[PDB]
Amino acid sequence: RLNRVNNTDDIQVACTQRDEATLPQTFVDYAPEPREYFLNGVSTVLDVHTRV
Amino acid sequence: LSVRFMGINRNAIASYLISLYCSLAVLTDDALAVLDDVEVDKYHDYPVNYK
Repeated sequence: RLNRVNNTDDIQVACTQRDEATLPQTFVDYAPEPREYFLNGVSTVLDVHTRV
Repeated sequence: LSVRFMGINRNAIASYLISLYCSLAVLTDDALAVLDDVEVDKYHDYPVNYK
């Protein structure tokens, strides 16, 4: 299962000055329905003669 | 006296609570006396006679 962050542009940070300014609030959100990876198989049946 | 951390607000300012608890008791009445109506602004005029 490949989880991912889906609000990259909404993660707010602020550059501070020498003052008492208010700070932004933020959180990191994840994709609600991530893609799940499932193994596929390459398979075959080999026949060998017992006499050989 | 006690000092306790209260938290940090959204302005990045931390708050501290300082408290001091005290009282006073006079066990017997005769242990305390008070003199009232004391005037502090009067100066005496002394006679002078210089050489």
